[PDB]
Amino acid sequence: GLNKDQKRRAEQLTSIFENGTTEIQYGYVERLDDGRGYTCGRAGFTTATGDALEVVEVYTKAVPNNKLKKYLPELRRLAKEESDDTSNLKGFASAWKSLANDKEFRAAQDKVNDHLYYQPAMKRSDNAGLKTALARAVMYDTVIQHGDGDDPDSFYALIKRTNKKAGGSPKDGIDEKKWLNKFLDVRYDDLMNPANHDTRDEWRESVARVDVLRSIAKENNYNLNGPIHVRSNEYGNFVIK
Repeated sequence: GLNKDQKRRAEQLTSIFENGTTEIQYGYVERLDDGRGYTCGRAGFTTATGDALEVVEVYTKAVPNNKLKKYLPELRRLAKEESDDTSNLKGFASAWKSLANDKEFRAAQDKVNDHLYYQPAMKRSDNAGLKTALARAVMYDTVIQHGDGDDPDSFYALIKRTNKKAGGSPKDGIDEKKWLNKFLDVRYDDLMNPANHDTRDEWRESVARVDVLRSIAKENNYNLNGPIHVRSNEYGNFVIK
């Protein structure tokens, strides 16, 4: 996977793309009008998909009868219905934010992020024969935004479309740097014109992350060494140690 420094750098890149800061935002909650209900915490866990539900389940197992327990029935129904409804979540956004610096709540987010996003990203990277830290970091960011579902905008859909355009994966012998450039092209196209119309506005405004990642490739920094300087018209300027 990613070593300690590389994984941190990958996460600070994602943090810029999600929240405009290298400091991971565990307390973030916002309705983006992308069909996903509330988008929450470090991974943008959403109430329509079930992943915010998973955070609250994990937190509730660790800390019974916490301030978010009462939201489980509605979070469960929203996941079942794949629903954008936030009208039955009064107080949820404030309660989530109030736990931004809580050790157990952050740990629950880290656990769900590891299980739903980091480990699947590293597994699919292994399946594709990816060897570079930068390519693995791109996969990690991709699954966080696109999800690991079966839909045409999903992480694995992008991998398969890239493999077809490139004539194979790096495991098949395709040059990994060329493959990753094609992957970034495929992801850009998906963000500009996703199959899911609900997410068009938000994803079109996120395409700059593709160029930030490509700029790392163009510096030939495939090991994701630091410091990294991000210079983005959309996001601003950042240093990542």
